[PDB]
Amino acid sequence: KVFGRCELAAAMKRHGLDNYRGYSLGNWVCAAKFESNFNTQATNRNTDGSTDYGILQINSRWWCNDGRTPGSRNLCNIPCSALLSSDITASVNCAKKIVSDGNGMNAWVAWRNRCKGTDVQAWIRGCRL
Ligand SMILES: [Cl-]
Ligand SMILES: [Cl-]
Ligand code: NA
Ligand code: NA
Repeated sequence: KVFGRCELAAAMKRHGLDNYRGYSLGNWVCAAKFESNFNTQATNRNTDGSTDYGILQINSRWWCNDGRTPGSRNLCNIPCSALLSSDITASVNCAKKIVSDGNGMNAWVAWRNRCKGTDVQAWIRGCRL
């Protein structure tokens, strides 16, 4: 599913991401835009052989099991395919674990390079939330 901007913002609010660990909703919407273009099906392979999955591009080395990333961990205890669903619950629950692991949203490269230090509230402007 390709979400609209305000549709995704509302879904992320419903799932508890607004101000989760101090990150306002616009940060999460901005990260999703640049990680996946709001597409739950997005996948991208990395040089080390791991793969990123879903709307927030969660990496199989650490967070999910895709059956082809040797020695990796499954810290969210889920198959990576679960992160491609039109229902964002599994992606959100896993992201909550990631953002709590000490490095905050700096774990998402696109957030650090394209959202951090910008007016992220613009990503939710105009939306009924
Ligand atoms: Cl959803
Ligand atoms: Cl933080
Ligand atoms: Na915001
Ligand atoms: Na893994």
